[PDB]
This record gives sequence, C-alpha cells and structure tokens, in this order.
Amino acid sequence: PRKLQDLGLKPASVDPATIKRQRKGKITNTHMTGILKDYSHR
Amino acid sequence: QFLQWCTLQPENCAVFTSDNKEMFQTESGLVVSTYSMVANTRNRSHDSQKVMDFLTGREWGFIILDEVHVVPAAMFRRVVSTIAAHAKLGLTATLVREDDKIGDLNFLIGPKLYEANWMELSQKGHIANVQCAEVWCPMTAEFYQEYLRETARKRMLLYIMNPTKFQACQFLIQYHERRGDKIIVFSDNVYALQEYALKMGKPFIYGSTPQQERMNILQNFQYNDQINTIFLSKVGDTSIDLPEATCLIQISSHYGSRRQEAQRLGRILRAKRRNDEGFNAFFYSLVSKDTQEMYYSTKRQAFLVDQGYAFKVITHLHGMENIPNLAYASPRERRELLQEVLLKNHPLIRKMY
Amino acid sequence: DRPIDDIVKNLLKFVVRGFYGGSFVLVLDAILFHSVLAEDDLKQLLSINKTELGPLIARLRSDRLISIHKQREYPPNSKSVERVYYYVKYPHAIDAIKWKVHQVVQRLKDDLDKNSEPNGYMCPICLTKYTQLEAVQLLNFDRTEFLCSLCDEPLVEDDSGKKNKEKQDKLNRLMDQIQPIIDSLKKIDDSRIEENTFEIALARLIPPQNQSHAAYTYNPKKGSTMATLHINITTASDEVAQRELQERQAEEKRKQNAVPEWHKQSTIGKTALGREERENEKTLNDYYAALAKKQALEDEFEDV
Amino acid sequence: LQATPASSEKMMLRLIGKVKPQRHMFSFNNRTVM
Ligand SMILES: [Zn+2]
Repeated sequence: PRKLQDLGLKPASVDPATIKRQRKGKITNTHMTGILKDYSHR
Repeated sequence: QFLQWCTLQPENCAVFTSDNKEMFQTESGLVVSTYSMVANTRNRSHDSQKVMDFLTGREWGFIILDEVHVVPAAMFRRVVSTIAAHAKLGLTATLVREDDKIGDLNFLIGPKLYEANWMELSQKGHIANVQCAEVWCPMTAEFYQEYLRETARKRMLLYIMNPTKFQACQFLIQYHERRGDKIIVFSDNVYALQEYALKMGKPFIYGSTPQQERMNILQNFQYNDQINTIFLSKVGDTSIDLPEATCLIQISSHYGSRRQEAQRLGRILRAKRRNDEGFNAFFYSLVSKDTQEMYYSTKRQAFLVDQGYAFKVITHLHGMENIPNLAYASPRERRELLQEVLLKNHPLIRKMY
Repeated sequence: DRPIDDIVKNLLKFVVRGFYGGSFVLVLDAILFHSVLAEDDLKQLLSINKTELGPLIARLRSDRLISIHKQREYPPNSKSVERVYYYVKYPHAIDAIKWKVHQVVQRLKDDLDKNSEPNGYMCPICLTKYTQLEAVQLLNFDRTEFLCSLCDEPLVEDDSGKKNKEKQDKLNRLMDQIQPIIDSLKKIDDSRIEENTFEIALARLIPPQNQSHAAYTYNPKKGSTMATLHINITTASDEVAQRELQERQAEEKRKQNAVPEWHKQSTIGKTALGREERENEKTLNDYYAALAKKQALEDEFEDV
Repeated sequence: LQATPASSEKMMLRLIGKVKPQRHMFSFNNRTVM
C-alpha cells in the first residue's frame, strides 16, 4: 500500500497485518434466596 | 454533579477521602471532601497531612457546606476557621437540632437567606404531595402490664414490639404493595427491623450488613417488582443512595429528633410519579397508644407542622376483621412474643505457638 | 451478485488465461466458481494428483493468487487431519496483478532504453563482453582493430541495437494484449474493494459435491496470540370491543391510583382495630316480493 | 420456528409443523445466511 502510494498508483487494499496494528461474599437474606435476580445492568 | 451539570473538567475536580487523596495541579480548581477530613484530630496519614496543609495554605473564595445542620458539632464547627474561605453557603434540607446550637450557624455561616415554601413547591409539581399520617396502635393488655414496671431502654424495647403495630405494618405493606407503591419502612432498632423482616419475609438493611448486599438488595427494590418493601435502619436516615418510594412506614424512632423525620420524608419527596395528576405520596408514623410514642412523635411532628404538613390521625384500619394473614392474632403468640422480648435482655521457635 | 465481484473474477480469468497454462486456469476457475474449496474437494473436482497440484499450488502461492487457510477440525471418528482450504483475497490479488504488470512494463521499458546503446564488441575466443568505452584501450598500433587482452585476437561486433525495433514491436505487442487488464483496473479504481477473508468468502460458497470430508465451519480458539410486523383488521363491527377495553383500563388505573377508604373517611366512630318479529319480517318480505311481482439431533432453540 | 444463538458453535435450524409435527434440520455455513 505505502509503496504504491509512493509510486503514485493509489491502492485498492487496506493495509495488511504486517503493518502496525492493534469475588464472592456472604448473604444475610437466606430465607428467600434464589429469588433475588442478578442486576449487573440497569 | 459538578462533572454533569457544570463545565468543570475532571482535572479541575479533586477528591479528599480515605481511598482518594490526589488533587488538581492547576492554580485554581475544585475539591470535594468529607467533614472529618478536616476536623479529625486523630493520628492521620502523611498524605492527608500534606493535603490539609495544602487546603490551609490555599486561599478559597467559596465553600459549599452541604448538610449544614451538623456543622455546629464540636469538630465540625472548626472547619470554617481552619479553611479560610471568603463565601460560605450552608445547604441543607433539615435546619433543626435537638440542642440549641442550630442558632449558632449565624456566627458559623451567616444570616438565613432563603426559606422554600413546602406547600408551594408541592402544589406546582416540584416536590411530592405527601400524606402525613399517624397510626394509633392500642397497647395490648399483657404488654402494657409488663410495661408499667420497666426501665426506659427496656420500655422502648417493649413498646416497639407490640403486636398491634405488627398487624398495622403488615396491613399497610399488604395494601400499598397492591397499589404499586415502593415502600421504605424505617425502624432504628436493629432488633426491631430484623424481627419485622423475619416476620414478613422482607429484606432488611441495618448497619453491619455488607455493602454489596446493600447494593444488590437496593437494585432489587429498585427494579425487581417482586420486592417492594425494604426495612431500613438509622443508616437510611442519613445520606445513602436509595430508590424512589411513594409510601413510608415509621415503626420505631430515635426519640423526638426533629432532623430525622424530614430526612426520612425527603426520600419520599423525590418521587417520580409527581407529574401524574391525582398522585399522593404516603407517610406513616406508627405509634403505640398510651405509651411514650405520642410524646416522642409530637416532638417529631412539631417541626413538620411548623413547616405546614398535616398528620391525619388514624385509629382504625379497614381490614383487620378480614385480613388474610394475621400476625400475633392468638393470645398465645402474643404472650410468646412478650416473653421473647423479656428474654431479649527467634526464627525456629516461632513454630511453637 | 456484486458487479465488482464480476469485474475481479473477469480480471483473474483474463490474467490466468494470459500468463498461465491450462491447469492454472482450471485451478483458478474452480476457485472463482466454488468460492471456498479444500484439497480433497479439489482432487475430486479436477482429478488432479498431489505431485501434479504441487507445482500448481506452489505457483499460485508464489504469485500470490490463492489465500490458504490452516484449519483442523474434529470429525466424529476422531481422525482429525490438518486440512487446507483455498480461497481468494480480492484486494491482495489485484494488488499483486498491479505490481506484476507494473514491473513487467518497467522491465521492458528498461530493455527498450538499454537497447538504444551501441553494439559494442566481444571476443569470440574468450567469449567476454566489451562495451564501447573499453574498446578504445584495446586498440592496436595499427589503429584499426581491437585486440583482446587475454586471447590477443581482434574483437567482433555484438548484435545488440539492431533489435531495438524488435524490442519496440515486442513492447507494443505486449501492450495491445494487456489493455482489458488496464480497463478492469481502471474500473476497480473507480469503485471500492471490500477486503474479504475466509469467514466472508464462506458467504458465497458453492458445494463441490454432496459429501465433503473437510467441514466449512470455523472453530475458534482461546489464548492464540498470532423485527416483526403484526396487523389487526377490523370490519367496522368490533371497534366497540377495544374502546370498551380502553375505558375499562382507564377506570382500572383510576381505581389503582384512587385514594384509599380510610384516608377519605373518618375512622374514629367505627370499631377498633384487632384480629317474534322474524315471522313479521318474513311476511313483510313475502309482501314486497308479491308487490314486485305485481309491479313487473437436539440442541438449544429459540422461538420467533 | 427454531434457531440457534450466535454464541453457540453448534449451528442448527429446526422447523415445527402442525397436524405429529414434521421436523426438518437445516445446518448452514455462514451466520449472515441464517
Ligand atoms: Zn578474448
């Protein structure tokens, strides 16, 4: 790609991969356990 | 609130806490901290020492003293002298104390600037329309008979655990849960909240509960519609984040502490169903008849009727005669509860030991 | 499908008929027809041998025409083998063709440049070349001939320079045969090329046969660091039903948001709390008819 | 009409009929196809 750009011929490819690229705790409401559903999000 | 409502960069904002002590490097910025950052006389960290030296050595033009009613305390009075600030704004919702030191905030902060009319904000849809109520629970015969020869702390321990308040709270939870109302039930005694929560199978949050439980149960009360009742301690009176509720029940109380009731009411006053027409938030102060509850609660509601709220007295609930589930209906169960309350109160030799 | 896919397929076909033999043509036509192919499927389709596909796969890998995939899957008989998959990367292939044709025309232009140089000299005994510059220092005392240093024999003139017109004819006869490639690359540059891979080239697969030993499902590895529309039609006869539903829902939410009875009423005085026209219309129709006569394998599933 | 989730590696489609329902299996190669 970049030596195509250096030679003036615009490339039709994206630059390849060789180019630089990127606890558990206790509970106290044991009387009704298994009812409280997990809320990891709103 | 600074990061969201105003154009303040996080590099201009800073935190002084136990975990966080790093500050802004700019010539002028902002820091939010706790009262006992500054006014603690205990042996502190060198980092906190350097921080408070920086705070003393920086001339401030403004201080926002939130919840100013605790400023007239003995340590918290000194924060306006240690921190030299030109302008002092005392922001609170409960400007009342049991002692007379609330009058000294004129010397601490300044003259009283603005009083917000509670009824005016209620009628125009800014704060909720609360229905303050006072449920009269008649004291049972055996409980009162044991109550007339008891010492004061055990007097509270007896009259908080009468079965008529049990039935009244059970019925109020049962009725307002059917109304789709989130309910927060306040009871300062740990034994009281635990007993009610084990009686009705409801969640309870007191002081020594784990914080992750106080978040999981909190989000279950917020979002899981199966849970609509949380029994809450004196921890809920102060500033902890809680979901929105439209009904409140007061089982026990910390004497006639005129700050606590408005702190409790401000939780219901933030109700999101405010803009709906016909909405009415509910407040209940469940008191035991012919016991010290009316003395304490009259001291409690003196502040609120000074603000203008009306506590409609309730001496009868429509539903005792036909309630599905009965708590301590039998005399034997009431008597068992009575005796329950009565019975309540060298490198190698190191391996050697 | 995609016209640009047709353009790159035509470009690959033209270059493989041009600069490649018939078996390379067969391999690339199999790849462009069946988008994803394996070694056993290619052997089944082309009847080619391993020692015969070896030069083919080596040449199309050296010329950067076929992308090879190293994936091993697990057959149910647990005889897992390292199967190879052959697919094509369109932007890499067109860039390879671009670079090859550019270096071809650069090499032949350099040949045309260097053939304009004069003939030079060459000694038939030692068979060593000489340019024009060092022919002068090999000139003898007779000032006529160029004597070799090692052979001591007069040099003869190399036949280079008279083929300059031959190189020009070769250049033109190459370039009139490459103009469709020029037009295809112009059309490609006037458009956009989407960079595909094995997972993307599997979208347009054509099955070679019914029973292929090489599966076409990618197996991921961990730790490798290399909606609906529903309508409701009413015949102008059932609108009362949902308007009744609307009003009963309205009164239901009014009752749910209603003030309770002990709030709106005093609880003091009450007790303390504790523990036939069918024949008519038929005869009418008969009368009107008479009047008209007178007048005239199990796994997880989700529903959708 | 039954489908497999995209997280599952096992790739299957099933059709449930009406009147002993007729059940047919449909294994595909690409996920955008399903
Ligand atoms: Zn020679």
